[PDB]
Amino acid sequence: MCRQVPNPATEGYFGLGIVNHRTTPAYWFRFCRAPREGHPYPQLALPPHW
Amino acid sequence: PPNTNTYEYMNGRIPVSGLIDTYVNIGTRWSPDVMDNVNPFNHHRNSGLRYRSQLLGNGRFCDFHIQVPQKFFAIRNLLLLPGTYTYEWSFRKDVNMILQSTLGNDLRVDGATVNITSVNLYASFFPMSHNTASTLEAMLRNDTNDQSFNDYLSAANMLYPIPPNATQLPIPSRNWAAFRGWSLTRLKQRETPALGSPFDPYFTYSGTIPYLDGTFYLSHTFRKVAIQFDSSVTWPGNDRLLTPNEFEIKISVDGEGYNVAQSNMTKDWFLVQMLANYNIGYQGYHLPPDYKDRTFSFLHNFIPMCRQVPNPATEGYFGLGIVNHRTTPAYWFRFCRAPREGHPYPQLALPPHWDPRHALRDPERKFLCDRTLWRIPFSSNFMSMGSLTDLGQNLLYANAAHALDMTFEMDPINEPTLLYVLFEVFDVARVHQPHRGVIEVVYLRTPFSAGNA
Amino acid sequence: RSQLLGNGRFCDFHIQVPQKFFAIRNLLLLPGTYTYEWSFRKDVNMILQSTLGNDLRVDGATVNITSVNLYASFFPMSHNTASTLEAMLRNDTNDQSFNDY
Amino acid sequence: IRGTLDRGASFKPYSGTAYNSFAPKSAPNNTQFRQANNGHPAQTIAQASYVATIGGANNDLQMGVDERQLPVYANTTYQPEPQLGIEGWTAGSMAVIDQAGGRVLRNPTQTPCYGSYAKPTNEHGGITKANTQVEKKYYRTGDNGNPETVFYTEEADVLTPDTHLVHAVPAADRAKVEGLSQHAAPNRPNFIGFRDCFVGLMYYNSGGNLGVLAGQSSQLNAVVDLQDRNTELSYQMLLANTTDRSRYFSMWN
Amino acid sequence: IRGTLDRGASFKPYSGTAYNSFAPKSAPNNTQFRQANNGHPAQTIAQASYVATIGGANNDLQMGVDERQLPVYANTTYQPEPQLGIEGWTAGSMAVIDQAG
Amino acid sequence: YYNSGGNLGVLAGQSSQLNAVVDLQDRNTELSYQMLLANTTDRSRYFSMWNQAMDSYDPEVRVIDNVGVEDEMPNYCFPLSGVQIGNRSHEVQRNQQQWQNVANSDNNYIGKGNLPAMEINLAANLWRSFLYSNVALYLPDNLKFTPHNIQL
Amino acid sequence: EGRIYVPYVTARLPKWSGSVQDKTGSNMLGGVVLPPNSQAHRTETVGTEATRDNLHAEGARRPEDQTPYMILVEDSLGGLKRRMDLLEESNQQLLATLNRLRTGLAA
Amino acid sequence: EGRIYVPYVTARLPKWSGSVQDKTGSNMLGGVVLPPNSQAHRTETVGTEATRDNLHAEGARRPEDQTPYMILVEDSLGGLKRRMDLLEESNQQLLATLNRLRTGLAA
Amino acid sequence: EGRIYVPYVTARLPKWSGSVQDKTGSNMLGGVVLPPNSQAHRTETVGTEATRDNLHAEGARRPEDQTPYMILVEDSLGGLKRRMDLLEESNQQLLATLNRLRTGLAA
Repeated sequence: MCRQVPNPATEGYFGLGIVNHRTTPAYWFRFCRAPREGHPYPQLALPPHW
Repeated sequence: PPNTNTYEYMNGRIPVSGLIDTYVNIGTRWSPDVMDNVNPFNHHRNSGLRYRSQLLGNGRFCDFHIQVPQKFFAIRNLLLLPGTYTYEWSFRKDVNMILQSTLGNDLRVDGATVNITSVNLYASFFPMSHNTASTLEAMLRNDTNDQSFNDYLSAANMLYPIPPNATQLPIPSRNWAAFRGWSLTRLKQRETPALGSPFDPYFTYSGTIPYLDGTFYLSHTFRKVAIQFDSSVTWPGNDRLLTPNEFEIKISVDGEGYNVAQSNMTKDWFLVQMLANYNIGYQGYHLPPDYKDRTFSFLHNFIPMCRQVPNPATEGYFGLGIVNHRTTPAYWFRFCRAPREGHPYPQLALPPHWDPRHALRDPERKFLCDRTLWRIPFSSNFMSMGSLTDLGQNLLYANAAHALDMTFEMDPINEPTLLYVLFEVFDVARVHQPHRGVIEVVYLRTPFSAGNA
Repeated sequence: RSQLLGNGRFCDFHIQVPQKFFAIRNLLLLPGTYTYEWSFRKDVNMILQSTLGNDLRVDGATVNITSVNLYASFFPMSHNTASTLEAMLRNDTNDQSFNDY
Repeated sequence: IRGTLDRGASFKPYSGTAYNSFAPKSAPNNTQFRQANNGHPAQTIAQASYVATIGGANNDLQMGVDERQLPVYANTTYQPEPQLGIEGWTAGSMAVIDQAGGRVLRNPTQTPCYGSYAKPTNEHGGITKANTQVEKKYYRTGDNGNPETVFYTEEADVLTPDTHLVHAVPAADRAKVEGLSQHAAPNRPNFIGFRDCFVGLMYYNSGGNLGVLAGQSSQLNAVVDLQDRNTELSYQMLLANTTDRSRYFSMWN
Repeated sequence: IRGTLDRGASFKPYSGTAYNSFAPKSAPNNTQFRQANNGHPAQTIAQASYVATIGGANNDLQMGVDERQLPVYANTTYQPEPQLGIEGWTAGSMAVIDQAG
Repeated sequence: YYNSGGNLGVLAGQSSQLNAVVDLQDRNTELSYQMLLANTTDRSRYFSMWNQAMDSYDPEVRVIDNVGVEDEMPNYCFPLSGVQIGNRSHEVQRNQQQWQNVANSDNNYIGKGNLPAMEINLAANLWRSFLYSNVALYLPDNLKFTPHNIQL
Repeated sequence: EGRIYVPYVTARLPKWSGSVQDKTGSNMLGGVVLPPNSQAHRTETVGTEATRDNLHAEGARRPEDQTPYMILVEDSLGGLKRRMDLLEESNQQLLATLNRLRTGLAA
Repeated sequence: EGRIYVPYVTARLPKWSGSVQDKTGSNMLGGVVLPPNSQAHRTETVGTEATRDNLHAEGARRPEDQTPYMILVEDSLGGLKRRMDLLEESNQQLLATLNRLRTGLAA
Repeated sequence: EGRIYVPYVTARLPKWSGSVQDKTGSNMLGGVVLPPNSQAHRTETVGTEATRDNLHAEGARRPEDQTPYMILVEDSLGGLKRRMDLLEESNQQLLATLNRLRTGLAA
């Protein structure tokens, strides 16, 4: 198996802090399990690979 | 964008969910007639392709590394002896031929690029004792023990253009000897790269190439085939088939009902296929043994299907205008894709095909047989009694030369296609190694030694 | 088998029924003429099958046979060989024998 | 063989999206449209959903008292986080929030929250963007005098990779109220990779690039190919006859 | 064998339905019931969801101006269609419909 | 017809006239044929010609394997808006007073709190729908009861 | 054009028939069996061997021959005809308008 | 028409390629290499083997396929389309005029 | 269209001539002998071997070449042209009308 990942020494992409990782907010949750929490907003975690 | 071969285009075009909703042909194992002529392999559910894809990764950019094997029969399983040899070979770089996509969009225009950095050649040698290895060589260097191979397919590949909407397609050619048999299918011009030339400028396709990988899917578009020698003597003649003047693959109007397997396939054709594949037919029709049913077999891909439809000349049922088709309104949508639109109301599209409210209908039969090749062995009984058939050894052919003429009648298609024929022959070659670093080979493909003229 | 006929209530079928009687299933008849007759039921509750097993005869289930033909495939065996084969198979010492499975 | 490959931008090894996949394909993000023009500048549409919040002064949304007496304030660059919020379903709503806080985009080109993505700019993750400006807009209810909801407006490098507009209401004048009605849909999945058995990666049946394999002393090529033969297909069928063409073997792809 | 077959009315080659399968198994269509009798004739329960609609005169629901000056009116026999409606989720409702059909 | 002296099949030479087919209602050709196929071939494949498609049942239906339901995560459905609209805000400035209006257009929409959603144990439903449709409707008639107000 | 029909060596004919297209052709009693080619022909079908009327997209046995179907030169021929008709319609309108105007003025 | 495509015994194909016309087809990176035939193809040219963009009368790699070039049935097909468009334009004008007149009168 | 003229194996030519159609072609002095095909050619005729002018439906020796006769693609080509002309005529009329109206109003 193989996979590509955002090379750390490419450009200013910074470190996707798992504490700042936001995806599907208001429908997601930081401690992910409880109900929905937050507010619809353009997420940021997981950089594009295409 | 203008190019209909671009990803953006195929990703922008909006299809109507109405044409294939949860109520389409309810109660059948029937496939949409609009998809019968659409490469089923160019789908995102192609486990095969999907596997190789992830086998490289999910990223656009990727530094690959693969091992390409040798496929040329003349040297595949060859056993070279001591000595030095020059082994050279070329490799394409056309993304549209080295790469494959699910949509088949023109990769060359979608910024698809490849780059070869280095290429090496590996070879594994058995740690055989020098004493033994020496003896083996001494023997293999005798003309009486020359190695011999033969391409598995063994057949001359021919390609004849089929104009759009064309129905009849005659093909003149003549063999001076006797071969093994015929084999044929149908391919789409756009999906067939013009080989022979080191580059095709008009090849704007990246999907599966039936001509190479063998992903055929248009064998259900043939009506009949007529073979004749010297433009008079029909083959096999001798009143062998119910229709001695030709091979009817399928009939539209039942009439007598020469159709079997509860499909539109004639009895004659079904029999022929069974014999040429499993020698089954002269003593009952039964599911052949598994080991003989490979992905390239007949029965394995044969799938008959039927369905009933509201007969148009029954009663005042009118024409269900797709622009008036309403089902699950307020929860459905005219451009079917966006949110819910409309207002709960008793729908009307799709007439009942059962229940006391059932309206007069009409039966419709057909079938599909993909990744397969129609066969017509050149044997007196269509059975396989050896590579070198009996007829292929009959004096009538080895003595004098004849002329061949075939006429294929197929269903009309709104796009250029091709009639892929396969004159099964004997493509054999002997390899003679007299001295150190000396390879002398002798090819021989009969019939069709070196083209026809 | 259901979808093999279609989804419509009304349907014009066309099937091939094989011979199951062991005594003649794999039999190898020789030259000559023979009278081959056989009957066929019409009781929907025996020729047809349903998932619920409801009485089809009362649920308006009907069938109708229009025509029936008999097909037989013969091996294009040489008359010379075929003739010899017959001569042997006609000897009581070479009578064929079968047995219900 | 070793080398570099570029599947291009048309490579999408999956269906759906990887950005707000649970977000309604119609629900927009924090857009600050305009009220049908006239003399009505700006207009916010969002939601302040942040864990309680003691108070809210000129400084901003108070997140506590930074240990001890001094009241701590949310760091504009990433606070409040669109992830946080009350924990109680009814306990949270029935209790009511006097001081609420949210984050909103100002004057950007509306795009369905479905598949909305932007690039980070800090260790805080926040997508503040190049423009250093950030405005803490204080809102009331209409008769009360207190910041019931504080919003930290900002601009983002908002874009959309695996999504396109399925329903574009207005061409131009898009960023207006009637524009948010636009919907999104995931781009069709498109897998790209080397063909089966690497067919086509090597020349076959082409007199133009016929392969060579002869002894240096002999010099007579032992490989005689004809564009009439078809090696590729031949190989395929061969495998389906000697092995189970259903299993996989990476080595030969 | 060849012939005609009638699976009867008890033939249903599938589960669920093929008519408004997404419609709540409780939600009724446009019914015009009666108010518990008395002296209350008729009573409508429905919904007017049609793309905008300029106006509405004695003629009926105006679908535009039939190209030019003359205002076009919906064809009673099929207009409005229970499939049409506003395109906007909030834009459509928040805008409010003065003339609905 | 098979094993029925009432409709016994005939197969004899015109010259012989002696029927070679002697059947007995004691024998069972039908079943005999079935078992025969399951011994010479794989009775799992299909063959239209003979309508050969042995009957079978879904293993999970015959023997219920209630392994439970994977619903650790709650499933929610959110409005087509992403936040219900019902009230309007008003960006106002402080100081000089209690908080002066903005004047710059009015009537916005901000939901104080989370998005109003409805929950539904997705995985649970499917499991229940499966059971009821594959084993409940097939239970013996004795365990059922005629619906209310319905001619039968 | 100086285009010498017909150069291509000729076929020698189909024999088995149905070679021509949109001949239309009719059945028995029948009438209306569709021109070879078209979807109706591809689908194996039943009920057409011994009965009249149309059980196809095209029918009634009243209208024929050689249905102008799909797109050929004829479609251009049909398309051209349509264009001509449209032009004629446009011309009529114009005329009418003019007349009206004149009348008005006079009054 | 009862015109049985296709009678002429078929070619057997070109092999060496570029047989089709106005396929258009694209290069490498390239894009836009002109349909076989046309002046661009006749002239021996250099610089197109390894570079994109258009260095021909037709180009950009944005627009294709199978460019409708010169005059075929398509030119008639293109010409027919043009004629139709012209007719439509004429019809619009007329309508407008009429409307105006009416208005005037009313006033 | 991707239609590869020309597949059909070629003729090898007529030799004896007159193969082409509507070439028109001229005689001696003569001039105007009608394109091979057409009724004039079928009828055995006399007086044309040694004399000019037209003794046929088409003539004068002033007008040629390759007369657009009967119906081909050209007839569609001729028909298409006619349609275009008609459309142009219609457009003119409309314009005129409009102008007139305007003038009136002004006055």
